[PDB]
Amino acid sequence: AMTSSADLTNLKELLSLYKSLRFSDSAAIEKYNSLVEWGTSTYWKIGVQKV
Amino acid sequence: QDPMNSVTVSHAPYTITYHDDWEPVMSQLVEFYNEVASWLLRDETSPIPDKFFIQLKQPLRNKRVCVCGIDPYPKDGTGVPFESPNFTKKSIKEIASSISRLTGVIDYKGYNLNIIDGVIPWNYYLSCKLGETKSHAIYWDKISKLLLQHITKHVSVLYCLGKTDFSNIAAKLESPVTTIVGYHPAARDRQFEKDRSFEIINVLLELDNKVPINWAQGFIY
Repeated sequence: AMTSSADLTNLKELLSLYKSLRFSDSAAIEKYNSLVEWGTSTYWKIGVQKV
Repeated sequence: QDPMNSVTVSHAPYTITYHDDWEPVMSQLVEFYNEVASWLLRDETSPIPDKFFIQLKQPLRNKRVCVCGIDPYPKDGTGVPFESPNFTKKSIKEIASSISRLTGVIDYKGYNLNIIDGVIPWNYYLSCKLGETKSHAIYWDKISKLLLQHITKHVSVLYCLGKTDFSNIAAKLESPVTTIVGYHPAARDRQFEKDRSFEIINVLLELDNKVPINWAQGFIY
């Protein structure tokens, strides 16, 4: 889609995790990094790197 | 006067005025325009020749977002992308609805992207034959590619309206930029009504530590 509410939701979550960045487990870090992979793939480039 | 410059070409409009920020592409532009313009000036165009390049007067250094259409309005192009100074065109009216709902501004007389802080509205191709869309693709081609590369060294985000029109846009650019391709505001099934490209842009900026865009500044009351 690149343009839907679902996209907006996913990017809002990625923004959320970027702010705190104090993860507490494998799933949280895997989530964030999988969000970044998704963002870079969908919108080509974005401002944040994988941790 | 101070940030502005001029260069002379062999064909209408004969003089091209630009902001200093465009300087690194003007040499090539002159060259390419001189080779095509004769062929291109045969048709009545939208907008008129004298308005083709007015968007080169915009600075680029303060620009976070480029909002991009494929070519000008087939009739009544002012030289400024998206602008309907009497607020007539569907595209700008529909964009205004989006922005209405997103900011809850109920009452307004019109809307202009070219007054909005940090946005540069753009047209990939600079003219079309009166009443015909994409009629001048073949002539603009290498210029459009040249000008759009320049814009994407300065913007964080490129927002293109037209899935079909901008499918293979990344191929037109050398170096990456945050790129989003949404629906053209006149599209089947109201798909643009449900498009959230404006919220999405703002999140993407925030992810680049850039200040989001105040979409509401574009209203005219």
